[PDB]
Amino acid sequence: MAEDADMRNELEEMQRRADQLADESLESTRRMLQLVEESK
Amino acid sequence: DWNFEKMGIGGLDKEFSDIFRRAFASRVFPPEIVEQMGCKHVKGILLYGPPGCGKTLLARQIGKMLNAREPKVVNGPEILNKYVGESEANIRKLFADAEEEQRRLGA
Amino acid sequence: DWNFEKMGIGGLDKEFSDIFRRAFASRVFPPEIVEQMGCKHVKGILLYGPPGCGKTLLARQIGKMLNAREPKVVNGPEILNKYVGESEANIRKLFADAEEEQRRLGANSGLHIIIFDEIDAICKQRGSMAGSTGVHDTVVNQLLSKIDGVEQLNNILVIGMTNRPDLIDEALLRPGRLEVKMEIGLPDEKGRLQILHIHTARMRGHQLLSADVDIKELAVETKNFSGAELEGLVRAAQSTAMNRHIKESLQVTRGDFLASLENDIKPAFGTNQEDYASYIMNGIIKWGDPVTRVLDDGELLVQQTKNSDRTPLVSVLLEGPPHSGKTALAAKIAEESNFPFIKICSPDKMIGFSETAKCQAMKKIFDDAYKSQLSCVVVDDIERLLDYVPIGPRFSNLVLQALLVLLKKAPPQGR
Amino acid sequence: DWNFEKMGIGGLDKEFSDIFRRAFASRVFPPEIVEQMGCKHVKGILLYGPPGCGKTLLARQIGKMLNAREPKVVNGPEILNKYVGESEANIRKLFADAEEEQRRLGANSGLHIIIFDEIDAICKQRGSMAGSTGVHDTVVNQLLSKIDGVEQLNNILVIGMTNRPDLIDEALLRPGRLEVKMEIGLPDEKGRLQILHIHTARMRGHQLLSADVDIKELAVETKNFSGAELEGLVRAAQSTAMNRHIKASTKVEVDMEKAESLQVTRGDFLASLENDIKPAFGTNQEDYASYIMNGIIKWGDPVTRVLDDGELLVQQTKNSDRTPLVSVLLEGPPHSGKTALAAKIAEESNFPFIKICSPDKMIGFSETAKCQAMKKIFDDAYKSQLSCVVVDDIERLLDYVPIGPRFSNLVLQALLVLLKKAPPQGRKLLIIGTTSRKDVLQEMEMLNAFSTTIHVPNIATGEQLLEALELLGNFKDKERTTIAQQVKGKKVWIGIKKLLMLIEMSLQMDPEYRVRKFLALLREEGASP
Amino acid sequence: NPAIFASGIIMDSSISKQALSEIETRHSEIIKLENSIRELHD
Ligand SMILES: Nc1ncnc2c1ncn2[C@@H]1O[C@H](COP(=O)(O)OP(=O)(O)OP(=O)(O)O)[C@@H](O)[C@H]1O
Ligand SMILES: Nc1ncnc2c1ncn2[C@@H]1O[C@H](COP(=O)(O)OP(=O)(O)OP(=O)(O)O)[C@@H](O)[C@H]1O
Ligand SMILES: Nc1ncnc2c1ncn2[C@@H]1O[C@H](COP(=O)(O)OP(=O)(O)OP(=O)(O)O)[C@@H](O)[C@H]1O
Ligand SMILES: Nc1ncnc2c1ncn2[C@@H]1O[C@H](COP(=O)(O)OP(=O)(O)OP(=O)(O)O)[C@@H](O)[C@H]1O
Ligand SMILES: Nc1ncnc2c1ncn2[C@@H]1O[C@H](COP(=O)(O)OP(=O)(O)O)[C@@H](O)[C@H]1O
Repeated sequence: MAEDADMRNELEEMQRRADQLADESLESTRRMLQLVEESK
Repeated sequence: DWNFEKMGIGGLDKEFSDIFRRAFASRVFPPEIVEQMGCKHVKGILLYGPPGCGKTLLARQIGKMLNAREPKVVNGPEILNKYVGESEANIRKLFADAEEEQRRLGA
Repeated sequence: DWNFEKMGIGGLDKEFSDIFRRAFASRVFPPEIVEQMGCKHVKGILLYGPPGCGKTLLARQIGKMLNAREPKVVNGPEILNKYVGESEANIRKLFADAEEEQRRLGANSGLHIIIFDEIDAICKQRGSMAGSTGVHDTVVNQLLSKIDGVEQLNNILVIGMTNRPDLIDEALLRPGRLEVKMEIGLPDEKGRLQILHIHTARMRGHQLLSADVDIKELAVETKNFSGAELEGLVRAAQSTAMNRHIKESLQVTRGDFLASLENDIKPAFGTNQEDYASYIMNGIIKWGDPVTRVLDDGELLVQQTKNSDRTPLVSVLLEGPPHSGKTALAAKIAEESNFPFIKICSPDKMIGFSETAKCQAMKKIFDDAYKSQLSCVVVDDIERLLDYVPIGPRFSNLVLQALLVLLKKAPPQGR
Repeated sequence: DWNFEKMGIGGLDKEFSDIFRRAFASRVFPPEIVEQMGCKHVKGILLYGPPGCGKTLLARQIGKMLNAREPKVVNGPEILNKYVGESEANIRKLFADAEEEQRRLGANSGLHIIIFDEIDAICKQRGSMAGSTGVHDTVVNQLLSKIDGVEQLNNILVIGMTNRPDLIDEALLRPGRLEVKMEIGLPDEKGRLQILHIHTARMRGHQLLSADVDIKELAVETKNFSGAELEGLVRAAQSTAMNRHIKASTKVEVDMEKAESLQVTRGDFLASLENDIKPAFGTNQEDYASYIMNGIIKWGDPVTRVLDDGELLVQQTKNSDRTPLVSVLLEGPPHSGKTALAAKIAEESNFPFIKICSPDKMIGFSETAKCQAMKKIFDDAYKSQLSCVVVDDIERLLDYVPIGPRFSNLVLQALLVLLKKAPPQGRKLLIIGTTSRKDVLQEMEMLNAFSTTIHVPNIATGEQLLEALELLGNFKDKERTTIAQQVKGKKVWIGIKKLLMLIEMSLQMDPEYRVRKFLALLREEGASP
Repeated sequence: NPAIFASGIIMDSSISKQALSEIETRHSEIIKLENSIRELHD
């Protein structure tokens, strides 16, 4: 089980990676909209 | 320390002295002379008698006497399992800590 | 830095010599001459014998003698598993490194070792049994295919251990497979002397062994002592000597050896002294000539069975009216025999047994009797063994046939 | 570059010729003619036989000879897996490349080989365990459907090797899937000669073989040695020869300068034969030394007559053709020494396979086991060109006891049916049985099965007793004269096996009391002729 | 005799595969676009 346990733990770390990537993209889009609004 | 009575067992006068003499005489003697002699330590003992006469109590008291770690009580009928390679796995789980600790800490 | 003296093995000179001759004699000769003969290498060894005679020790010493890598160990049936197709995977994982190294290097590879322990718990005969439990057939087939298959391996060595050489499959004991079979038996006087010298060397070095103890005497006072009981004797002597210093000048004296020999160690193939105390309850009383006549006849029979070479097996029946005292006289004759191995097979220890259990018990006693240079076996109160009762009559046929077959079977050569 | 002699297989000419004719004959003939015939190709071979005869070697050599793709291999049950539906995909993964290449390159494709090893581990009879074990019914179906299904393949070749040809599924051996079936058996003299030459050529090349070693004598000497045991013999001889030059193996390993002058002499071969290698279908000298424990001595006329009658029966079974199975019953009173005579007859027959079926090795067995062990010993004897099987103590084999009477019926039926089963065409067999009670066997209707009977007598005259004593020579001249004076004018009734024990018992008294004790014992025994 | 095997069936499929999926490569381009329009606004 140690093999499966450790690999699933790396998978959980990878879930955190995915969450960070998605949140970063969302924040980038929000700042995107802010600047685009500002120029006008 | 022997003091068979202080420990909480009465009536075991000879069945304690013989055990102490034969089995545990190489655990308390100064290590230098034991190493110089080059004698190994006994690896177990057997106790048989009528039920309800004070066996398990003696085992626990012996364990507490030598500053040993917590004993792993096991019941004979409970180890059997009906799949292939389950009883052996249970019998082989009890000897993990000893192997690991010897491999790590040496002698 | 290897030399035989440091191995710590005694009494097994010829067996080790033969193992070395047949297994390792071609891995140390110059490679140039080896290649001009084109001879492959032996791929297995097998060791069997009674308990406590020095098999695992020999395997360990062989393992750590060579310049090889760490030997893999299999501790009995630790490869079995409950999911279909997992046991064979565990079997196949043992040989992977050898195959990889062979493919990479060729004839220049090192050596590998695998050590099975209690091999008879896996490799049973592949009989039909109306379809065996796959546990046997699949594992055995995988092992057979891996040891010697289509692809060639030439850098492995497999050792085995077992107490029952009968149960193992025959296709697994042919040349090209585990082909070096050795039997480890009880030692004779020289073996006991060598073992005692090996196990009491450190004490002599530091001047802890008294000057009165003579090893040559202990080599004679212990008969049919296995390898694993002499160490117990020595350890008991040391413990008895040490306990005397609990309420710098410590020493071990003869009295400790005598006490430990008389009270602590009980050999399994030796003579027992409580049986005679239990069966001869009130001694023997001389109330007439017949007692002397019977004892003299017993003495003559004993001398004959000891001194002859055309009559290696003897028998005698003591019979008379009831309440006459037959068992006591038989026990007295056996005690006066002065044989290294004496036994009694009485019916009061088989209370409630069926036929087959009695057959197995008798066979086990005689099998042990067949492993000593001398012996003596007493079968008393036969009519109880046969289960006789006048109404009918009724009795057991299997036991009678077993006894009739065993009463005229000769022991191995020379015994 | 293929050449047959390079193959390195000896004693299997006919099998290889048949395989070549049936399998590779249609892939070498010019294609234009082969097209005019419209014949498909064979896609299967099966090999079976006893252990150690040269199956895997033949498979490997066939694999190497073909200028084609590298063969795939499957070691036993290597395909099984623990996930539902994953133990079959491994079957389908073996034919994918062949399918794709057949689709692409049409009828000019190459040849793809496959080698199943120990095929009786995954291809047992269907419906044998109430639908099998769940995973031994899908694999078989997948294999059957893939080898020959709706879609046609024409560029594969499957090989199988097995020790037990009885358990393979029947639907898998029809003439469309595994057509060629071959049995690899023990060799005869020429095969042993060829094998020894093949395995000694290299040594003889470099002058490492002595000049006093003659191969023909070794070929004649080893009877019914399997293929691997000759190689084992040669290897043991080489190792024994090499062990001479390691002087200090006990202290430290050292090699001499005389290693250059290394040669293997016949003494090594003789020692290896005597000590190391022991065959399986042959014979060894331990059993004879265990049964004939005190030799055989001519104490009268009857012994020569018995031996002559045995020789006549042996000659008949060797030469005749109408009768391939003959049997004989040796009978006489107890303690007459009959099993030794049977052993002597069998030993002087000089047949290749000679085995003794005795109750010494069936202690505690039930009826089912006695029956099955008897069957195995009688099956091993059908795989040799000549044989001789000895049955001992037919009375003890049935568990006969005068009370009741009581005995076993299944074993008796097995025996009565097993004395009339002729061997496979072209082989001969001789059965000898010994018993001590003829009338009991008569009452069971068992003397009709045996062909002829021989009688074994006791000592029945003073002169014969004196001759036996002289041959043994335990009593010297004066005591012999006293014994003669005492017994020469009477009749005696005693067996040899009892005479030996009487002599041994008598010898234990004082030097001046032996003769009187011996006479007392001889009088006590009693005659009751 | 007490000797029988078992076979497993897997209920295993969850949050999308490891970063071999397109999530990271998808994330990559947004920052470049951000750079571009930051330039334009400044
Ligand atoms: N020939 C010998 N020379 C010296 N010491 C020996 C000899 N044989 C046994 N011993 C001692 O007795 C011990 C016996 O343990 P060992 O592992 O050899 O037993 P075994 O008979 O192989 O085991 P088992 O019957 O459990 O399979 C050895 O470790 C060693 O201490
Ligand atoms: N000379 C003697 N011979 C035999 N037994 C003797 C003699 N003197 C004393 N005894 C005592 O007689 C008893 C022997 O009885 P034992 O058990 O041998 O009888 P048994 O013949 O086996 O009995 P049964 O067959 O009737 O059950 C023992 O107590 C033994 O000490
Ligand atoms: N006809 C032969 N000529 C030469 N050597 C042979 C012959 N038959 C067998 N051998 C020797 O036998 C060795 C092993 O035999 P092989 O691999 O054919 O065993 P097998 O009987 O097919 O296997 P198994 O019965 O164990 O499944 C080969 O390396 C070769 O040395
Ligand atoms: N001419 C002879 N014929 C037979 N046996 C002989 C002869 N000379 C010596 N012997 C010895 O006599 C013994 C024969 O005993 P054997 O085993 O044949 O007994 P048996 O007749 O089968 O016994 P039982 O009927 O009690 O089962 C063997 O030791 C054999 O060596
Ligand atoms: N020698 C003794 N002195 C005092 N109490 C005892 C003694 N032997 C047994 N006992 C009592 O018996 C109780 C249970 O004993 P237990 O360990 O169950 O024995 P067993 O091993 O036979 O089960 C203990 O709690 C203890 O109080």
